[PDB]
Amino acid sequence: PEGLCYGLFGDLAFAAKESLVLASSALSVFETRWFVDTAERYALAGRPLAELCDHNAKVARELGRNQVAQTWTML
Amino acid sequence: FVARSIAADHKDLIHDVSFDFHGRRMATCSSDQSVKVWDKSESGDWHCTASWKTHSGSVWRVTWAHPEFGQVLASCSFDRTAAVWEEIVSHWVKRTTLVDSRTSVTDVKFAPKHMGLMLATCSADGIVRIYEAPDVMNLSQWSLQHEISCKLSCSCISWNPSSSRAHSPMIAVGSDDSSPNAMAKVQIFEYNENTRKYAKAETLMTVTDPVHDIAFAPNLGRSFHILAIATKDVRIFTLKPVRGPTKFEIHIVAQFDNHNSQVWRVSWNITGTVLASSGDDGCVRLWKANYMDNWKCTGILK
Amino acid sequence: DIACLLPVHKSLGELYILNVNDIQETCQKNAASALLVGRKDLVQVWSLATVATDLCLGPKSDPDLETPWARHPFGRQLLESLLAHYCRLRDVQTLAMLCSVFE
Repeated sequence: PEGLCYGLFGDLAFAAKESLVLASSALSVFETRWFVDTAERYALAGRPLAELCDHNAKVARELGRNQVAQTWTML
Repeated sequence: FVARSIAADHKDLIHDVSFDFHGRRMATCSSDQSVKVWDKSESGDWHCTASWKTHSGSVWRVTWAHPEFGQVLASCSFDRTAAVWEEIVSHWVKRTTLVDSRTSVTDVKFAPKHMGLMLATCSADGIVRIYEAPDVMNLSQWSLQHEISCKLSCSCISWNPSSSRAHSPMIAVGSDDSSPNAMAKVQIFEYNENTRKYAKAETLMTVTDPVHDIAFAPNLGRSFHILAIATKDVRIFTLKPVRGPTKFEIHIVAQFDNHNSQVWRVSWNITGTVLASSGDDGCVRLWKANYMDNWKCTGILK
Repeated sequence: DIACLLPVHKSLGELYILNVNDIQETCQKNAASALLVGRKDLVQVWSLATVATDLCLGPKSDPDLETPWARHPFGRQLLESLLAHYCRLRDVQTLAMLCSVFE
């Protein structure tokens, strides 16, 4: 009597029998990001190695990822 | 956290819900022998775009195909058939019908994109068949390639979504028979290039209660495999290849009974890090694993 | 006066500092002091120490919230590869400093 799906840039889709929550069912979609913003702010070519590393380190720090930031700096 | 609500206007139970590749469309099938397609607007509400009769018996499952081939959907029914539909320019038309079956068809799934356009169906008589479309721009011509006998009933199948060149194609099959004797209910098949035939690779002798759903996990760079099983409880397994059929070291890393009832459906997320489970109580539960490989719950949704 | 054949330097022991209340300053000051003697190794090591001992990498209390920086391959494993290198050279003066800053 059930159906589930997890499609993402977002949340779930649940369909369950109405005697569990008979010959009817109830369908509801729930409402439960850092990937898109870091993919168009990076830089992979066109500068020497030192200039590339510090640029990427600035993006990660602003987004809120500190561990990733220090990996760029050590490199 | 929040919960929307949409009126399906179906005349019987909804048996399946599926999202698409880009996350904006949605399909729903029921026992009133119909298939509906939903779209999302900028306002955020969902509207029904199409609705048409498909089979003469109950429809169990509906699934999408990769957008490289078109807008394609597949369905299976109690009519012992399976169909392929395509959207053309704004209604849907039937392209083929697969009628080789002899009992009810219980599941249908599309193969990962790097194998081509492939389909796999399972039947209540214990036969799993695999079809193929050699030329993409003619969707009315399929071709039967393989056939597997499982010596038991069948209820669910799943592919291995790994895209590596070191992993051969896989498929896993689950049973639902409730005979008093205790036999294995999950079997895994593998494809050998030299002989060009699927062969049995491993069996899960630890699973004896009936199975209701089975799902692999997205790989995204891992070196081993993860499997999720729906039974009286929730079990999660690991298969690590070793250095004929390939040998695996099978372990179990979760067994959760927080539903206190039968578990019906399972589903993973895009990155393969969170698992969602649905049970007879009417609640959805989410599981996640920390860096010490201990799986713990993360939310309850009702 | 054969002091150019030992792994310890007397000037560095007079220029090195330890200050528990501000780790960042000590690493930079020692990196500067390593250049006055001309040791390429120590400058790079003290540079890495600064970024590896920042205050933005503090461990948390709940295991199921993040992966600690120690498990990261730039944490315990890099320290245990510098310590094993300097052990073979018998350089007590760097081992004692490193084992103290990271405490």
